[PDB]
Amino acid sequence: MKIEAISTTIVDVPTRRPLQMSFTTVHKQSYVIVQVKAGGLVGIGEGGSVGGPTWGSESAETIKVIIDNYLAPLLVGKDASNLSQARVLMDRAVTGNLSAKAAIDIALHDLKARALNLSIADLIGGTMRTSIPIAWTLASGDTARDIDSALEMIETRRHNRFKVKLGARTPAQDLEHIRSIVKAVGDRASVRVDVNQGWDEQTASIWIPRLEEAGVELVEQPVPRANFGALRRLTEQNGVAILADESLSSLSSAFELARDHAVDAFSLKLCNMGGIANTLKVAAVAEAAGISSYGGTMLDSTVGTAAALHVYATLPSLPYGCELIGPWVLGDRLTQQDLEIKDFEVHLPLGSGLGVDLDHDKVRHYTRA
Amino acid sequence: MKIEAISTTIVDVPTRRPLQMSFTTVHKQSYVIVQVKAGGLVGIGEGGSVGGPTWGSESAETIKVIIDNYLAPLLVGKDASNLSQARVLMDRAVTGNLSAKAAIDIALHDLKARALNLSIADLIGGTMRTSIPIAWTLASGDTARDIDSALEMIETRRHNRFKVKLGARTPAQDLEHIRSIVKAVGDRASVRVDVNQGWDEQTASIWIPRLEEAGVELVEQPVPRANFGALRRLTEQNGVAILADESLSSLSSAFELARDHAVDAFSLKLCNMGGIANTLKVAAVAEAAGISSYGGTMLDSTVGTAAALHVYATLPSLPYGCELIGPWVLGDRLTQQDLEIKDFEVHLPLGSGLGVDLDHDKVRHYTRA
Amino acid sequence: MKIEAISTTIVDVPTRRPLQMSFTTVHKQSYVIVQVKAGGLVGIGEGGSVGGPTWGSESAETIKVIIDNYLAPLLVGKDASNLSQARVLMDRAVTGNLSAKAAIDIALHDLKARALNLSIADLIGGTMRTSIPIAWTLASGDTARDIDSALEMIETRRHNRFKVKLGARTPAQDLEHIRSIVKAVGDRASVRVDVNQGWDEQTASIWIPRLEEAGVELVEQPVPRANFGALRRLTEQNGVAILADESLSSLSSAFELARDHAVDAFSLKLCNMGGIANTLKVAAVAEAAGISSYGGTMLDSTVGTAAALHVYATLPSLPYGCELIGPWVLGDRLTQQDLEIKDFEVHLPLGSGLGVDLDHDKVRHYTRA
Amino acid sequence: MKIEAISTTIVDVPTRRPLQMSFTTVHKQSYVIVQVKAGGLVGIGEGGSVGGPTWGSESAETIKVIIDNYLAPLLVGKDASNLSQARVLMDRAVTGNLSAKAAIDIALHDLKARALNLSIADLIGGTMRTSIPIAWTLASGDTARDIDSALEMIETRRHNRFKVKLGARTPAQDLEHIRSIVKAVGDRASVRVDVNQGWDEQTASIWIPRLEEAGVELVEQPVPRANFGALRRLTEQNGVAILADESLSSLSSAFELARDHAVDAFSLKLCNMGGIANTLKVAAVAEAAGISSYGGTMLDSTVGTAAALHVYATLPSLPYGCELIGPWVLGDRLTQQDLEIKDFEVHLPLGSGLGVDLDHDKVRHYTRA
Ligand SMILES: [Mn+2]
Ligand SMILES: [Mn+2]
Ligand SMILES: [Mn+2]
Ligand SMILES: [Mn+2]
Ligand SMILES: [Mn+2]
Ligand SMILES: [Mn+2]
Ligand SMILES: [Mn+2]
Ligand SMILES: [Mn+2]
Repeated sequence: MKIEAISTTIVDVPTRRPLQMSFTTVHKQSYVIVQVKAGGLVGIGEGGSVGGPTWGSESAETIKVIIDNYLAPLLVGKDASNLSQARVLMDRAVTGNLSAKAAIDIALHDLKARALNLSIADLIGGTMRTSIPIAWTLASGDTARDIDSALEMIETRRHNRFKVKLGARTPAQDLEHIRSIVKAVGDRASVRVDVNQGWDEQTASIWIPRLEEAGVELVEQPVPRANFGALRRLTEQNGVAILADESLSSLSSAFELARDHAVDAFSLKLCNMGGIANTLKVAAVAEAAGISSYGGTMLDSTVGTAAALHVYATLPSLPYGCELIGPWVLGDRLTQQDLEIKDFEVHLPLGSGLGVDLDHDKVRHYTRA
Repeated sequence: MKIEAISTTIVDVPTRRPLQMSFTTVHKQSYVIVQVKAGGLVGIGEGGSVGGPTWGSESAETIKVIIDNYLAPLLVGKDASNLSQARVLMDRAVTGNLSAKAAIDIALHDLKARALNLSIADLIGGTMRTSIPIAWTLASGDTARDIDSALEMIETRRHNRFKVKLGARTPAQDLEHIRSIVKAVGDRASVRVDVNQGWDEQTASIWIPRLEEAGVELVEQPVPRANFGALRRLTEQNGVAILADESLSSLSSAFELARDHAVDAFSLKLCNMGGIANTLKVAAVAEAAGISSYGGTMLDSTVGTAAALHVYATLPSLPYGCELIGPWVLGDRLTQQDLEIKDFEVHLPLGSGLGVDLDHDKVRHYTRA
Repeated sequence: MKIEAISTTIVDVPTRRPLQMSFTTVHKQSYVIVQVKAGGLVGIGEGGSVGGPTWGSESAETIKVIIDNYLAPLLVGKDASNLSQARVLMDRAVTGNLSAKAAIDIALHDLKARALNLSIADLIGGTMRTSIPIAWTLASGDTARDIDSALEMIETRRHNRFKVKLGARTPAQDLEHIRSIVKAVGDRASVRVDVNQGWDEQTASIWIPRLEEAGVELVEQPVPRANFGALRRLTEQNGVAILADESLSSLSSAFELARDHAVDAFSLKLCNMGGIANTLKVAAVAEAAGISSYGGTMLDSTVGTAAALHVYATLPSLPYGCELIGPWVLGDRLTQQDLEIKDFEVHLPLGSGLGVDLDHDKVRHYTRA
Repeated sequence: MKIEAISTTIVDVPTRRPLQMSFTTVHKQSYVIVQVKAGGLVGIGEGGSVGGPTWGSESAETIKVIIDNYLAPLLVGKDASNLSQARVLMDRAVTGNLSAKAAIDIALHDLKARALNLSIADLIGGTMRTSIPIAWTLASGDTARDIDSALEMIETRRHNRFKVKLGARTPAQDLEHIRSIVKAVGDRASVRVDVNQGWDEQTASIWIPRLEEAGVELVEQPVPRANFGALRRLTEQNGVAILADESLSSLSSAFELARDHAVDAFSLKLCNMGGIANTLKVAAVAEAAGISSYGGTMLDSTVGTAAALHVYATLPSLPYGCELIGPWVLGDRLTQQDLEIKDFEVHLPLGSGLGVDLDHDKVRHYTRA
């Protein structure tokens, strides 16, 4: 059906815990909820970012303006079902702004899938799994608190995979923090870390081996995003798997990292990659090059999380599971239904499209003036 | 719907012209027509090969046995709509035999698309084009005859892109043959060549430059398929684009050729790559690496040709068009409808699924005893 | 003498123990027994594969059809003694299908050698050894059972070299399994492993060092066959020798692996390499590049095993011996005589040709209808 | 049969034309005729070298002493038919001295083949050809004389492939010399050159392109034998094929040149490579790496030439033919029969073994005191 209109709504949703960034602690996450109307039906999407233009160069503000002034005008009047043309049109009209493009792409997939009475995962080709082991990020900043948090998640059978943020304290302090957590969880959980580009090469070369010795199973983005050479050397010299996050963006960057096996795994993220088809292309490059696919997140609401789940549910292998905990870090929901986490895994919501619908009262409430 | 059964039928269809191979001239092409039955509906597919185990290691005989004894048994009872699982199940149960897997994959896509009332191209994401410039292969073995053939195709507006098979005669003879054709067609047509692995590196290094000087626009598989190093060196040293054909098979081989830009283009072929999803993964690697996608053929009947057209219709760019002339090299059709070539391009057949249906009377007639 | 005819017979021989494959446990091995008749005399060969199209893309079914429809017709009428021409004719007429070609090549060598009253090993140039240390594969799936099996083989002086299949259980479980076996056999036996492409690069990079520390002397195909880069990196970073199995096929692949010492050893296998001359060419590349030759097997019957023994008996060095235990895994014999294993080594059967003859009553009995 | 004795005889045979070397013009070639006696039968071999320790480090004198004092003593008492053990025993007892080893290896092959009533080519596996296009070396030092010589060889249908020695005169003079020859022979002959290590890299980089432009089809050893880097760069930058001669010796050197395609072709020479099996291993490496095999010569007598012919007759491809003209450069024959050159090719002598026998009266006459 012809696209009638594309609306963008910036919603500010409070987070249950503060978000420490550079030199400003955020108390909420901002999203751009996208709604595509065609043939009376509606498809929804989400344009995300972490704490503003910090994780990436996009923000809820840039996303809305990019869609409103450039992307939306170009798509109105076009066949909503032609996902191929929609993707190419956006790429040829706007450079970068992958998150804004992803919000629209997700909405178009939701709309098309519903029209066919299929889940997005089914539209893509079918599910390989209906649930995915999910990792919980421990970053309270306190060792004792993190240990209690982890033991709690394990006992309630919600999470037995944890990601610890490192880089803020000293390397020595980070190692002790990790050793304490590993000792506490024993053989009941796996521990991964994310240095968030916090170490230079020599620091990472010294401490990654110690992290591995301490029991760490995965080290995410230890060095600055542009330092592909350091990543490759660290990956070649260490047994523990290295995960690329910020180093990934375009399909080209995926190929570049893959070329000489600069990392062992790619953190797939719908928003930073530009959408579903684009994320699947990156996953194809990883599969072709012998690199693992990881289900990454941008602390998305239920809309973005559902979108990511449908994509990851179709991949052949997810050796490290996913980290789609956004809906639980937020203090409220923007959708009518909630996602389910049971027996250490997050479950794919049933139904056509994303399997989740916008709670207009919630969206209305959190819409920023 | 649950897969009820998968039938395989070897059909031998006479070719309008002989097929010179090694030391045996074939007078027909053999296909394995696959039919998947689920929920009363049927999806059709084709397992192809060129002149038997010559172009590749598979033949209509190996394909039928592989499907009957290994692949079919594993899929019966499974959800026909789960293309993801079907693809993975086949890959984990059988090594290689990509053509046999492709026949089943095409049938499953046809079945699923029809059930949704979509063309396969629409199911994949939507068309970027509804017609594709098509190249005609000139290989009568006679210069005068080829020139008449080309002028005829140009005047009737059927083809203005021609592929000349080289390697049989001497390099000097091949060059004169090419020069005569180029002089004859003038600025009304483009000339490409396929050496079919016929030259060693030094021979190719000497004559490719001469072919380029003569006006050739694309040189396909000049050296043996396993010689990736020679391909890379020839590609680095020559301006004329080099196309990989036999060197491509698995997704891994695509990545290997892409890694150091061993060629400028990949000849996509559904059967030698294992299916639609697999071919799309190869196309994604090419896109990621800056390598062109070419619509290749295995002299397929209308079934296989339609399948390939639906896939290529969705790709962002086809700088050299395609060569899906199989239906016109065959002396008869296996489908009820015929494909249309008009104004130098082959057109995507309208309708759901492949957009073509098996003419059971034709299939019955050419079925081998 | 002129080749009068080439017959193919598919025989299904029960195995003493089940053969766990993907998701189907096989209870027998299928072979294609080839018989070449020329000048009244007969030469025999075997076309093998492991559990069907699993280890490789060929099966007893594809092998028979390839020989019957393509290879056999081309050789009938040709001089059976011209092994050079026979090998080239097959390679130029059929792509791949090395196992089918190997069956015929073995038969031609047997026929020619007998006609000269020489063993095949003598025809090749002469023996360097008349017996070869043989490794027994422990894969009962139970640690206690494997330990009893090994101690038994050691005490009876049949085997003091064991190969343990890994990859099914978790890496941690595999390591404990290995540690238990090593502790049990002490200094009375050597332990090797075959991961059967079961690990990705990071997993192999972590556990191979642990296997080496545990006492493992050889690690076979730890990663997927197409991942030459991972093999090379693992080989460069680990002291324990890495053996290529599935990564080897064509002479070209041997050169590719050898180029940058991607592995320390090549598993020579007559069937997957295309025959005796082809296997000797691969061994020559290994010798030239400083890579070890290993006597590999495809769980062959006495016919294929005898063929392999004659070839390996002529090589200058076999630092890890061989694994030609096929005849003992089978529940019956297809030949009149049995091979002898004594004092930890398998002995070359005396006599001309292969030194073994087909028991027609046995072949007749196991011939599949 | 047990080897009874191995005799060595240095024979000095006058050449029809002088042999200009460094600063001493030789008027004859010296060979070491080897005779192996076992079970009453005799096998003959030849240890060659060009103009003494010039082309290589061996001479008829070193060869005789090496065989008499080291190799012969070790083989007496051993089974003459075990070619595998004979080859390994020699390699483990003596370093280098490949020509001396080759003389014995040829004799053992001759002896074994005769005992089986087979030609050496048949023993190796069978012939691919019974005649080989042969190149004649033009090196009279005079352009007019060379032109007459070539026209004569063409008209008598003896040779239409010529090799011109370069490097003595200036590059400019060599080019004019080549241009004159090419103009004279027209399309009736091909011209190759051998610079005999006479140019440094820059000189070769400038003139090889000019030689190619002038019509040269093959450039042999343009730079010093140890300069593999220069060879590779010249090979990468020029279309005309580059042939390695002096750069080849051990199997290791063959692999080294092959690794990065340092040359397009290898000049196979039985004496400088250590024998038949060793030469076949080098040919296998070339085949594996995509490098051409050329039938090289050391200006051998009929014995060495026959040996080389039997080997080259079995190879799959000889794109540049051979240069086995030794018997015609010599002023007399050491064998009872003469080799035949007809219709531009040299023919494989019929009969078992080498197909040629020593004329004891001739050998006796030319034996040096
Ligand atoms: Mn690593
Ligand atoms: Mn991260
Ligand atoms: Mn180029
Ligand atoms: Mn082609
Ligand atoms: Mn190593
Ligand atoms: Mn193995
Ligand atoms: Mn070159
Ligand atoms: Mn030379």
